[PDB]
Amino acid sequence: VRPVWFPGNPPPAHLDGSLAGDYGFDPLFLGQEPQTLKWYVQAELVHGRFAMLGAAGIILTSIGAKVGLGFPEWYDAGKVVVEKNNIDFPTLMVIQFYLMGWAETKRWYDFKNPGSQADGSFLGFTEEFKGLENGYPGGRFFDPMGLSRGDAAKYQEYKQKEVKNGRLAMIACLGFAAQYAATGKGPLDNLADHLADPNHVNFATNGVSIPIA
Amino acid sequence: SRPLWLPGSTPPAHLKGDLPGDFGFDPLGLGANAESLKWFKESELVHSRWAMAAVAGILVQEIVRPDVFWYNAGKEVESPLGPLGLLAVEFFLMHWVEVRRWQDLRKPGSVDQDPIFSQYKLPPHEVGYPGGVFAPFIPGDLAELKVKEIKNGRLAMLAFVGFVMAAQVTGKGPIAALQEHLADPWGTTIFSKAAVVPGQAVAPPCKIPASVSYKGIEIPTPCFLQGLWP
Amino acid sequence: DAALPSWMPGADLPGYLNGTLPGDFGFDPLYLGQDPVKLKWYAQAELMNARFAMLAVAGILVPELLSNIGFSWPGAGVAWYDAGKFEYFAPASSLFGVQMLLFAWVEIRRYQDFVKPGSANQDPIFTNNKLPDGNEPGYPGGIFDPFGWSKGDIKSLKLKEIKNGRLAMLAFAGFIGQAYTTGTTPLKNLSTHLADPWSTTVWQNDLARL
Amino acid sequence: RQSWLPGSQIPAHLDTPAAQALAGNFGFDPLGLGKDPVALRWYQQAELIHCRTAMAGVAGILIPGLLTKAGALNVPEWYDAGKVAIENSFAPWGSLLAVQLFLCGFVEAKRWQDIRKPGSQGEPGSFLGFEASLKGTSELGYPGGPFDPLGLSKEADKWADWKLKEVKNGRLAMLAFLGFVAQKYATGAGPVDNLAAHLKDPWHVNYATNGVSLP
Ligand code: CLA
Ligand code: CLA
Ligand code: CLA
Ligand code: CLA
Ligand SMILES: CC(/C=C/C=C(C)/C=C/[C@@]12O[C@]1(C)C[C@@H](O)CC2(C)C)=C\C=C\C=C(C)\C=C\C=C(C)\C=C\[C@@]12O[C@]1(C)C[C@@H](O)CC2(C)C
Repeated sequence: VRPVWFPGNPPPAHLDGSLAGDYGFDPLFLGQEPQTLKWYVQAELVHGRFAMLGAAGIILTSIGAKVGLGFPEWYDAGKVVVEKNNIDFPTLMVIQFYLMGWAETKRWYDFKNPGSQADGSFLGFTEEFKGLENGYPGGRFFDPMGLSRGDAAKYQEYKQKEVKNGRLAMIACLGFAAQYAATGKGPLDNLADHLADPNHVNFATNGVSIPIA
Repeated sequence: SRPLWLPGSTPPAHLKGDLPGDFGFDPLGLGANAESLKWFKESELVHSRWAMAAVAGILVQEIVRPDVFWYNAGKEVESPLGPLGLLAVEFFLMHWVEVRRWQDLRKPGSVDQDPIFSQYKLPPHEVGYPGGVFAPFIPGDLAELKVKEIKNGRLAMLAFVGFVMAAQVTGKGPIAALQEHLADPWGTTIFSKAAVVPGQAVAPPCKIPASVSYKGIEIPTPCFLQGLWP
Repeated sequence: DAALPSWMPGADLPGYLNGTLPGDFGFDPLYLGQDPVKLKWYAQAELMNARFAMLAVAGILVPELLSNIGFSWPGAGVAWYDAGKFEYFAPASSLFGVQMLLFAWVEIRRYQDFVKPGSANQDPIFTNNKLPDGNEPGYPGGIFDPFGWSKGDIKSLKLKEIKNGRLAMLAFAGFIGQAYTTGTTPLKNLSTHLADPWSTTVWQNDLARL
Repeated sequence: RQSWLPGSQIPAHLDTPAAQALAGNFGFDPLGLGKDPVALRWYQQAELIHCRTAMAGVAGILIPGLLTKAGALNVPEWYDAGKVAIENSFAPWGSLLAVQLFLCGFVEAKRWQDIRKPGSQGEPGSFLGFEASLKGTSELGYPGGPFDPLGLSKEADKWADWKLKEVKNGRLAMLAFLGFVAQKYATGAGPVDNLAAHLKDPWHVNYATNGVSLP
C-alpha cells in the first residue's frame, strides 16, 4: 500500500513500514535478520548524520570560496590548517580518536544494552544518556529543543525528514569525491561550469566518466 | 477566534493563546515540550529587552553623536577605567544578576528576598516578570502592557539585526541608512545592491575592515556571514 | 535540607548537612563528606587547616603591616617567603627538630582526643589540672579558654571561628599564588591594586606575563 | 556495580559473593583468567604484591625525582641509578643480589606457605616466640599484626575503603612503572623531564611526536 523504491514490486517480509525513510529497498536481503537490521538502522543514521554535517561542510566552505574570500577547497583544507596553525598532525588525529572513541563505545554499548549508560556511571548524568530508541537518543543534551516529545505525530515526520536529507547527503558526499576525481576542481566550480553551458560541460564530456569519448 | 500571524490559518495544538503575544506562530514545532516552553518564554523576553535597550541605544547615540559609528564605538570610547577593568566589573556584576534570574527560572519561589537587606522582599510574582521594585507606577492593565512589551520587543529584535546587516553593507548608522533610503529609494535597497542570477553572484563588499588594532593585540572584525550574502 | 542558610539560595541539598557542624551552608558539590566517618574527619580537618591559616595570615600581614609603617625589628620588612633563609640563634634544622617533638606531643594528644573524646584532659605530671568534661574534639576549653568565653552562645562563636577561618584559608591560598606570579609582598600587591585599581586586575597581570 | 564498561555484562566469576567481597572488583576480566576460584585467589595475591612493590617502587622513582628537580637532592635518573650507588658501596652486584635473594626468599617462601594454608606460620614452635603474630587475618593478603604498627586494621568499617584505596593507588602505580619503562625507551629522558616537556608544550610534545605510535 505504501510507496516503495520500485513500483510494482512488493516490499520484503522483514521490512514493514515503521522505520523512517522506509521504502522497501533491500534487494540483497541484508536486513533479513531482525537484529542486524537494528544495527543497520543505527548505521544508516550515523552515516547520514556525518554526511549531513559533511555535505554542509563542503558546500559552506565552497560558497565562501569563488566569491573572493580566503577559503581553501575541501580537498585542500586538510593541508592548509595543519600548516597555518602549527598543528602537529598525529596529535590532532589521536585526540580525535580519544574524544570520539569515547563517544562511540557509549553507542556501542547502547546497542548491546539499551537500558545501560544510565546508572550514574558517568559524572552523575543518568537519564540524559537513556536513549529513546535505535539511533535516536534524545533527552536533555541531544535534544535541547525538546522536539522528540510533546507531539509525537510531528516527531515521526521529523524522523523521516532526517533520513531523507540524510540519504542525499550521503549521495552528495559520494558525489563531491566523484566530481573531484573526475574533473579536478571544487564542487561549486563544477556547478558554475554546469550553469555556464549546461550542454557539453556535464559528466559525459570529461573522458573520465565515459571512456567512449 | 484570536488574531493570528496568518489569519486564515489555525494555531498549532501546543499554542492556545494562554501566553502574551501568542499569535500561534511556531511552524518548527518548538513549543511542544512544556518543560522547554518555559525556557523559551523566558529567553524571548530576555532577547527582547536587551534588543529594545540596544535599538534605543543606537538611536539615541546617533541623534546626539553624529561623530562616531556604533559598530566601531566599542573600540573608540577611551574609558579611563581600563579596557579590562570594565570587562571585569561587567563579568562579575552580570554573573550575579543572571544567576539570580536563572535560579528564578529553576525554582520560582526561591528568589524573593533581598539577601543583605532582609527587611525588604520581592512579591510572589510570575516567572520572567519580577515587579515590585522593577515595576512601580504601571499604567493601565498589566496584560495590555505585557503584549505591548513583546510587540515592541519583537519589532526591536528585528530592528537590531536590521542595524547590524545595514552596518555591514552600507557601513553607516541607521538614520544614515535611512537617509540613503529616503534620498533615493529606487537604488538604495538590498535588491538594488545585490542579485544572484544562475551564472553569477553579485554581492556587495564589506564596508567593514577585517581587523582592528585596539591597543596592542589585534581583534578580528568579520562581516557576519560574508560569502553567503546575496 | 531545610530552611538553613545556603551557599546557593534555593538549591537542593545533600541531606547530611543539617546544621550540627559549625557554619554549614550545604556547600559540598563533589559529595565528599557523605560518609560520616569522613565527615567527622573533614570537620576537624577544616578547623586545623583554618586555625593555622588564621595564624598564618595574621603572621604574614601584621609583621608586614607594622614594617611598612616602619618599626625597628631584627626581622623587619623581610618577606614571608624570605624568612626561611634568614638567620637566627640556630640553624633552621635544629628548629625543625624542636617542632617535630613538641608537636609530636600535642598532635598525638589531640589525636587521642579525636579517637575517644573526654579521655585526654589530664596532665602527665600534674594530676590535679584537667580540662572540664563535656567538650567535643576541636574545642578543648578550660585553660584553652582563659578569658572565660564560651559560657553561652557557642554556636555563633563557632560560626564566627569558621567564617574568620575560611576567609584566612582563602587568604593564605591567596598568598601562595599572588606572591608566586608577581613575586612581591602580598601586602604590597594591595598597593598596586589601590594605586590604579582598573589597570591591574588578575587578568592584565596574567596577560602582561603571558 | 560500577563496572569498567557501563554496558558490559560483567563475567559471572566476578559476581560470586567470594569475588564481590574483594577490593578493586570493577568487573574487569576480558580474558576470563580468574574463572577458577583458587586461580582467582592466587591472582588476587599476585595483584596485591605486584601493586605494593610498584607503589614502593614508583615512590622510589618520582619522589627522589621530584625532590631532585626541585633541588635539595642529587639522586640521578632511575635508569642510571643502578650504575651509581654501587661505587658508593661495598659488594659486587652478584655478591649483593645473592644475599638479597636469601633475605627476600625467606620472606616469600613463608608467604607462599601461608597462601597454601592460611595460618601456616602461626603454628607453635616455628619461630622463637615470634610465630604467634603471623596468622594473618581471616582473609589473606592482609596480615596485620607486626605488619600494622599504627593499628588501622581493627575497624571492620572504613576497612573496605582502605582496601580499595590501596588497590587503586596500587593499580595506578603499576601503570606508572609501565609508564616509566616506556617513557625511557621512547625518548631517553627522565619521567619528570617528560612531565616538564608535556607541560611546556602539550600540543606538540607527546607520544604522537616520536617513532612508537607509528602508523
Ligand atoms: C552508508 C550505508 C548505509 C547503510 C548501512 C544503510 C542501511 C539501511 N538502509 Mg540505506 N541508503 C543509503 C546508505 C545506507 N543505508 C544511501 C546512501 C541511500 C541512498 C541511495 C540509501 C537508501 C535506502 C532506501 C531507499 C532504503 C534503505 C534501507 C535500508 C535498511 C535496509 C537495507 C540494509 O540491510 O542495508 C544494508 C546496508 C549495508 C550493508 C551498507 C551498504 C554498503 C554496501 C555493501 C557497499 C556497496 C554499496 C554500493 C554498491 C557502493 C556504492 C559506492 C561505491 C561505488 C564506492 C538499512 C537500515 C531500506 C529501509 O528499510 O529504509 C529504512 C530502504 O527502503 N536505504
Ligand atoms: C546528490 C546529487 C548530485 C547532484 C545534484 C550533482 C550535480 C552535479 N554533478 Mg554529480 N555526482 C553525484 C551526485 C550529484 N551530482 C554522484 C553520486 C556521483 C557519483 C556517481 C556524481 C558524479 C559526477 C561526475 C563524474 C560529474 C558530476 C558532475 C556534476 C555537475 C553537472 C551535472 C552532471 O554532469 O550530472 C552528473 C549526474 C550524475 C552522476 C547523476 C546524479 C545523481 C544520481 C541521481 C545518483 C543517485 C543515486 C541513485 C538514485 C541510486 C544509485 C543506485 C545504486 C544504489 C544501485 C552537477 C553540478 C559533472 C561536473 O563536474 O560538471 C562539470 C561531472 O563531471 N557528477
Ligand atoms: C516599550 C517596551 C516595554 C513595555 C511596554 C514594558 C512593559 C512592562 N514591563 Mg518591561 N522592560 C522593557 C520594556 C518594556 N516593558 C525593557 C527594555 C526592559 C529592560 C530594561 C524591561 C524590563 C522589565 C522588568 C525587569 C520588569 C518589567 C515589567 C513590565 C510590566 C510592568 C512595568 C510597566 O508598567 O512597564 C511599562 C513600560 C512602559 C510604559 C514603557 C515606557 C518607555 C518610555 C517611553 C521610555 C523609553 C525610551 C527610553 C530612551 C528608554 C531608556 C530608559 C533607560 C535605559 C535610560 C509591563 C508588562 C515588570 C513585570 O512584568 O513585573 C510584573 C518587571 O519586573 N520590564
Ligand atoms: C582572600 C581573598 C583575596 C583577596 C582580597 C585578593 C586580592 C587581590 N588579589 Mg588575589 N588571590 C586569591 C584571593 C584573594 N586575592 C586566591 C584565593 C588566589 C589563588 C587562586 C589568588 C590569586 C591571585 C593572583 C594570581 C593575582 C591576585 C591579585 C590580586 C590583587 C588584585 C585584585 C585582583 O585581580 O583580584 C584577584 C582575584 C581573584 C584571584 C579571585 C579570588 C576570589 C576570592 C577567593 C573570593 C572573594 C573574596 C571576597 C568574597 C571578596 C573580597 C572582600 C573581602 C576581602 C572582605 C588583589 C590585591 C593579582 C595581583 O597581585 O595584582 C595586583 C594577581 O595577579 N590574586
Ligand atoms: C612490580 C612493578 C614495579 C616495581 C618496580 C620497582 C620495585 C622499581 C625499583 C627501582 O626503581 C627503583 C625503586 C629505584 C631504581 O633506581 C632501581 C629500581 C630497582 C629499578 C610493576 C608492576 C607492573 C604491573 C603491570 C604493568 C601490569 C599490568 C597488567 C595489566 C594492565 C593487565 C590487565 C589484564 O590482566 C588483566 C587485569 C585481566 C585480563 O583479563 C585482561 C588484561 C588486560 C590482560
